[PDB]
Amino acid sequence: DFLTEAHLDLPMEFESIGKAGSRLGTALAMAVDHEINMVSLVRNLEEFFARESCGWCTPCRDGLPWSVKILRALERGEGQPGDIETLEQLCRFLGPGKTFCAHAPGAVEPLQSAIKYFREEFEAGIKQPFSNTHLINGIQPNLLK
Amino acid sequence: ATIHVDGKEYEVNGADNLLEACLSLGLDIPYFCWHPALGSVGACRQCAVKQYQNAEDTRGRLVMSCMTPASDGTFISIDDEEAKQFRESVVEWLMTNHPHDCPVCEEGGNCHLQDMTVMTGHSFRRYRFTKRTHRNQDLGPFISHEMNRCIACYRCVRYYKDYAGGTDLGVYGAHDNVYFGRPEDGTLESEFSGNLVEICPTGVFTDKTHSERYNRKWDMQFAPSICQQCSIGCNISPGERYGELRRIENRYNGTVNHYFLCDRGRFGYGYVNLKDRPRQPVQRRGDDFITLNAEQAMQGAADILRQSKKVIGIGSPRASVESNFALRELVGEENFYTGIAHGEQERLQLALKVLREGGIYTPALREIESYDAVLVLGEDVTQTGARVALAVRQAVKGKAREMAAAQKVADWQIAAILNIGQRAKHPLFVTNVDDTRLDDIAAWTYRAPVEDQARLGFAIAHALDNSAPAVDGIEPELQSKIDVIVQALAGAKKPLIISGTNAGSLEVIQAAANVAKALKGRGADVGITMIARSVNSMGLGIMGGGSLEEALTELETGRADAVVVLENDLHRHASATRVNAALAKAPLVMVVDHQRTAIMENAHLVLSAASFAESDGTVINNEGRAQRFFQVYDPAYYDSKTVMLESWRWLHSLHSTLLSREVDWTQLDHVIDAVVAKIPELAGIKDAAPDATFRIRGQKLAREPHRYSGRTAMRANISVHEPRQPQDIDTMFTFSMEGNNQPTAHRSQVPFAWAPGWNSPQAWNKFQDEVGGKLRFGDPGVRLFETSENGLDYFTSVPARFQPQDGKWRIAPYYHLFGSDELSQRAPVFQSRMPQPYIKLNPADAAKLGVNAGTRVSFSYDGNTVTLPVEIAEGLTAGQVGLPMGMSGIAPVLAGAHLEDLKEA
Amino acid sequence: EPAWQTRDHLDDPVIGELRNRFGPDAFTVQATRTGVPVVWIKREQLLEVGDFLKKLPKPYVMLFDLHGMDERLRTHREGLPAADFSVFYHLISIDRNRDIMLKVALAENDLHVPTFTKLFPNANWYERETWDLFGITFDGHPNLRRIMMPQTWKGHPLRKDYPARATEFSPFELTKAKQDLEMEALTFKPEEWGMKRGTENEDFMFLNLGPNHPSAHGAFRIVLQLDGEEIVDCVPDIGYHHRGAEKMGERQSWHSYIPYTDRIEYLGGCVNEMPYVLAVEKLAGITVPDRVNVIRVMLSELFRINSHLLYISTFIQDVGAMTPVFFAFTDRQKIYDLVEAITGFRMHPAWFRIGGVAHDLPRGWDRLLREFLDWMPKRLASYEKAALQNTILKGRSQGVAAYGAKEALEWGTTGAGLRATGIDFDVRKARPYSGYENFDFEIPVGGGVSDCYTRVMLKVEELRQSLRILEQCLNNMPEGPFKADHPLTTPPPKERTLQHIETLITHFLQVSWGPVMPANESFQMIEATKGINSYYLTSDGSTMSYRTRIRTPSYAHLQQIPAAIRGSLVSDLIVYLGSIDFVMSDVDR
Ligand SMILES: CCCCCCCCCCCCCCCCCC(=O)OC[C@H](COP(=O)(O)OCCN)OC(=O)CCCCCCCCCCCCCCCCC
Ligand SMILES: CCCCCCCCCCC1=C(C)C(=O)C(OC)=C(OC)C1=O
Ligand code: SF4
Ligand code: SF4
Ligand code: SF4
Ligand code: SF4
Ligand code: FES
Ligand SMILES: [Ca+2]
Repeated sequence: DFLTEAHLDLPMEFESIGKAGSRLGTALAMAVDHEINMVSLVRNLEEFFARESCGWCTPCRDGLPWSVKILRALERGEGQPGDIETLEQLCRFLGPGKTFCAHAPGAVEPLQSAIKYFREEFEAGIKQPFSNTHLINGIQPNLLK
Repeated sequence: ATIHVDGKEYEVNGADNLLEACLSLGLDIPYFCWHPALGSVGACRQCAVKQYQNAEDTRGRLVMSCMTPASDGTFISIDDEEAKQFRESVVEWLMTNHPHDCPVCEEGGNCHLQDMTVMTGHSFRRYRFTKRTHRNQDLGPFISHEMNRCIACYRCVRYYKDYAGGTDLGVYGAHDNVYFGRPEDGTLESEFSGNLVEICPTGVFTDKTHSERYNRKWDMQFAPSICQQCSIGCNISPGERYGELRRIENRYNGTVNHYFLCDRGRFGYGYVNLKDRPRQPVQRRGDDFITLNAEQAMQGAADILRQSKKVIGIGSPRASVESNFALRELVGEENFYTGIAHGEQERLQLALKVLREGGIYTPALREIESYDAVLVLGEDVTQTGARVALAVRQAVKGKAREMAAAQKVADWQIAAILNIGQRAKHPLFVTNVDDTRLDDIAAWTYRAPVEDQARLGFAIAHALDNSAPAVDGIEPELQSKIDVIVQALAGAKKPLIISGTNAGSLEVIQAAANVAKALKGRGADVGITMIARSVNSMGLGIMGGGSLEEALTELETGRADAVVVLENDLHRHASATRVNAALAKAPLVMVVDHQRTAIMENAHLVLSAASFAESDGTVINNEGRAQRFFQVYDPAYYDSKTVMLESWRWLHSLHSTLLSREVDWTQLDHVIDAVVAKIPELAGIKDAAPDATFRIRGQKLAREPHRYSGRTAMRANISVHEPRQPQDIDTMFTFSMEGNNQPTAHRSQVPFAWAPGWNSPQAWNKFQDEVGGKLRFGDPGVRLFETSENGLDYFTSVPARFQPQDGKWRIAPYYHLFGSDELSQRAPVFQSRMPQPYIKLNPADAAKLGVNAGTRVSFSYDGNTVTLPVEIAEGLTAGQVGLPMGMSGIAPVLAGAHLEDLKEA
Repeated sequence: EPAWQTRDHLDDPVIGELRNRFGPDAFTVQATRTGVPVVWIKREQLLEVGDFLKKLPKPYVMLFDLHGMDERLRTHREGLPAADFSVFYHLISIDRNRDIMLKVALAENDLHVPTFTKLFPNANWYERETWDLFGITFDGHPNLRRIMMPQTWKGHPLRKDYPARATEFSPFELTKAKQDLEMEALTFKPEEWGMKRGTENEDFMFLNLGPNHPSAHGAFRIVLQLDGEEIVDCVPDIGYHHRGAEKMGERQSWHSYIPYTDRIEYLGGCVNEMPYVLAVEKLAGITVPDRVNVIRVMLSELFRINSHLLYISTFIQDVGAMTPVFFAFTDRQKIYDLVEAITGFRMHPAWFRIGGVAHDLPRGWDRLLREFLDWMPKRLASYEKAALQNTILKGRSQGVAAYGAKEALEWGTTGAGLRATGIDFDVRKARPYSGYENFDFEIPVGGGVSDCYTRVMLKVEELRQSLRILEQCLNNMPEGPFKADHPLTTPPPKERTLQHIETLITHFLQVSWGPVMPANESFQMIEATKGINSYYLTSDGSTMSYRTRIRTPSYAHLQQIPAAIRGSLVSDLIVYLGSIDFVMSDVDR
């Protein structure tokens, strides 16, 4: 999980970083500057995490590319209403115990951290309204409210 | 163990996982990757339930019900909001890349993925991006391949590799680009590839033979029946539409053929839908060919039968018990002849004597999978009795199962089972004239003539118990191999000995019986298994009669001026020239059959009988289990001109018209009672299935589903007036949906599996007391005989060593799964699958003859100089010629015979 | 908390009084989605429970329904007493605005129940129908004979083992012997009803009015005894219009049964559709949106105007004026143009669905509705001033076949007659279904007697109220979905079916095998065009209805007929037949 400047004065132990909503891991930290857009950065992380999946079990294999495509739409500004909620439910349903191994919880930790801390960057990628169906000539569509 | 689902207390089996623990009680959990026979791998992540360890627990944990053991004191919730939302999300993730292919899909209305999409209540699609696609491979004449519909549930690779033992289907690809198939295009060469059309939850692997003439599942008219293509007698569900047999589906029998058929029995049904088949009785005056209906044909046949001094009857091991008994009572006890030859009948009588007199318990097909050490003597199981070979593979993997269970690993953790047992497996020793399809797992394979295989069996029997007759003249290397087999069989706990009448020798069966007796004498739970040739070989041997040679010599000597041939081609058990001479000599031949046999030119009368899809009857499989097969459809519903009746009905009406000059179409129950009255040893066939008066709360059993369509229009081309639906007076079923097909009905004969919300072949889970175990309210079919109190003695007549005589060539039988059955080779779909007829030769003998592979060698057997191209068999022993049995012009009676004049031409 | 939830109903005061009277171990309470307290009561205490409910301080003075049920094949009978067959009695207390369903369990061999005819006189035809269709014998019943099937009929049709389809049985061959036997079986035999043919002085003469009479509105036959002109007694013979629609409910799926529910009353249409689809939505757990409720209310009121127009025209013609029926059918043609525009069919629309309607409203229906709402009131005033204020029609109608509130309650009379007797029990107000609380409309209540004229002008006022409801719906119409978003909505929306795969799967499995409603029990009672129509649906968890019971008001009116026309003239009987608003498809189902 990503951490902020306020978490910089935190000891580099397993339990201390694990208390503040992250992990110690390999303790080889990566610094992200203000010039780097977080949506594209998480997009690259998800491309790596979805193209390097082993392909055994359903949620990682068939939900990480969905997050990749959603972040592709957000990077180009073609986001549609309901994508951030989809990403949040995707993070919720790809936690520990849902998948066969621990590749997918580690995949969705940076996504949920970037949703939590940098939600205004993710909301800036939605410009077009939601349109999944197209108008079939001769059939009146159903309009849920 | 005791579990709690939503506050309800359930008593479960603690050695089981939670998924089928809940599925046994009738609790619906969506699942894809788990199968009752394969095991659990935890792949599809669809079976999530929320587990609590205390009775007062709020959070819980989403655990896999197929991967969590059902111990005592687990509080799981299925209909919780979190678990339901996660299962809906998994269904949605599987639905992201699924094609818009349901109308043009062969499993529409038979799809597991459809049932689990509607079960989780997912109907709204918010995925808006592109869908991945895949190319398709040509998997052969049987399996149509459509990889776009896959969900990567890994059932195909698991079954085909870890269960079927096949090597050509595998998993390739990447993260999301997972592919399931062959490294190239070509035919799936496994003999159990047909079960992929029901193992696969989606429409990837589909029945191409059904896809040719395709109808939906609710359009099918089903029936419970027994597969006729060999002696194992796997229970099937034939389903027809528009008057032709459409698709053979698997039928659950918890004791015989639980979840898997073989390809010969699944795709070999094409002979029923042939237009060359006789559908009306046809009478000849010289060259003039006329058509009669039933009454005038019966009266004329009775007149000609009365105008003869002795009427003889030639039965068949292909026909049912009732039809053969009807022929026997029509022609008399002493004038009834079995259609098999003398050697085949001798081997069949010996096999029956060992079964019902040898004192050794012959196991059923489900019970084979638990035996420890397997010795196959002579019988090529994989090409004759293939399901026994699959059960042999299961019994071989039982050792790795045992080491896994010793390490406190539950039985459903199949991945751990193959993890612990890397390559260690139970001993399997197969003997044949060449290499078998069981050589990948066999502890040893003995390639030798039948005399040497019999001598090997006698050596094993002598080296177990010294009272057995010894054979002298064994090489020390073969003696060491004998000692290895002896140490493997004597140290086991449940040894199994598998032989049969397909080896072509009697001493092989004698040696197998002696090995079983020697194993029994040492205090072991030993089982034996004889594989017969045809479906009702065992019943014909139990009833008995003369051989085909005696019938032919009665016809040739002139003492039989009238012969009734029941469902026999007569060229499969005797030479064509002698049969043609004995039939042209006889002044009346009456062939009662459902197939255009070659002897119908000599037939003075042809009676259109009914096949298994159009006739009711009883067949006795290779383990003495009587099984009733029912009628699927009335042939006269669509084609009203069709006079096509049951063979026992034909023969009983002919007997009644011969006696009292009246035509009396009987009922199946009357013939069954006649069999169990006149023949004490066939008395168990009354208990095979209940009579036509059996009702489930007053109503009959439905042959077609409740949503059968087009009742008022499927016959509107002929006449707009829909007639009365046919009435089944013989059995308890009806040709309509006004019947009972609930999963909780007190019956054993199930025509098809359907439950509300369960349309797939996985709907069989509701029809069982526990999922994967026996069928609820017992499995159909009863054993005819029990194990005897005392057994046979030691068979002393050992054979001599095979010395190749010059000039004469001993014929080694090479049985094929596609082509050695009489009726399956008539199917047009098997002609693109069966191999070309090759005569198989040793490299040394081929070099002596100077022939290379590809060239034609002509061989003469009874004035038939027939040419065959040559294949080289290294494993064949010198002095023999390898011939495929059941092919065109090569009968299975050729096994063990000599072959002079084998020259290159 | 939704209204379709399984409510066990221990909060009803009647359960408390029954516990305090018969003890805590005399009956069982069933939790169902019917909205009704279901009480399983032992057979010996059935008459005691009936008398106790009859003698409550605010008693159950109504026997709404009485019918049997075959429970031999019901697999999910958890929480239920052991039974091969059952008999349910649905009773209504109007002053309490409450209702109860008492079920008695019977074995397959001991199929006899104490009769319910003495407590409620309208139980006679229901017990005859239960004996005819289920084989259940009622001890103490006066004349236990078949009422749906002819007397030369073997077997009981509503049993589970009896086949449903005519193609299963032998085809209909009409030979001379069978024609003679069935014509002798249909012959009225006056000694079997104790008719006392003739008198010591002069003979009575028997007349078969139906079937095929210009005054008989359908397949109805009444056998009437005359001394001169006066009627001595009447034997109304029904069963000449039996279609076996309940057995069809056990034969068709949930979605495919909608045209069969639509043809139950062929002047009702969508009004017949509404209780069935509402009961199915109760079974599934579907709450329909506001636009669906408004659309179904609008179509129900349109078909109510059509039915009331036909009823008024037939009453005027039966009195003798043959002119206004043509203009009334012209207004029916206007309604038919509107219904053709919306549903695509004239008279049997088959348009309502599970969780919504079939299509959306086409572009321009408001213009046709405006044209009809302009066309109607002037025509109605013309019909009133031409025939309904005529003194000859008043003489033929006022005071003819009049009955009080006790006759309208003990005989199950509902609709116009019950409101004309002063009993203001309307389903659209007392138990409002399908969002009827959002529409303002008055209820016509008569002065205390049910004349033919009183019923006719109450139906005229009901037509005016339906016009008011249509005006309110037209002026204020929502803009939302025409189908619910529930996954069990059948069929799914069409465009999502055509370009989504989950919706395609749902539609594929819902039209092929049928939607899989869970194993539960539901009930929906509505106010039909001719009275009160109710659907009672038991689901065995399958894709079909395990039991479909349709209660219709014309059955109770036809059973009431001998008690309100005895001693009158044949002309009074003709006017009474014209002023009941019955159709024989409603009577026989
Ligand atoms: C070439 C020759 C023909 C020329 C064509 C033009 C003339 C046509 C004449 C048609 C005559 C029709 C007469 C119909 C008489 C019906 C009488 C009748 O039955 O009245 C009974 C009815 C109810 O009586 P009530 O007292 O309620 O019942 C007692 C039961 N306790 O009583 C009531 O409802 C009360 C009112 C009775 C009205 C009786 C008829 C009045 C006169 C006839 C109608 C008007 C005809 C046109 C007149 C000229 C118009 C310009
Ligand atoms: C006089 C020519 C026809 C005028 C328009 C129809 C008049 C009303 C017909 C009513 C009616 C209906 C509905 C009806 O169903 C019926 O039973 C078959 C009748 O008896 C013959 C009727 O009279
Ligand atoms: S979560 Fe792990 S086991 Fe599952 S597909 Fe992804 S990498 Fe494979
Ligand atoms: S496999 Fe099932 S879900 Fe896929 S297209 Fe075929 S019927 Fe539809
Ligand atoms: S091809 Fe079929 S059996 Fe194989 S993984 Fe895909 S869905 Fe499963
Ligand atoms: S093993 Fe024999 S009986 Fe079984 S399916 Fe194959 S051919 Fe039929
Ligand atoms: S059934 Fe358990 S994960 Fe597939
Ligand atoms: Ca039959």
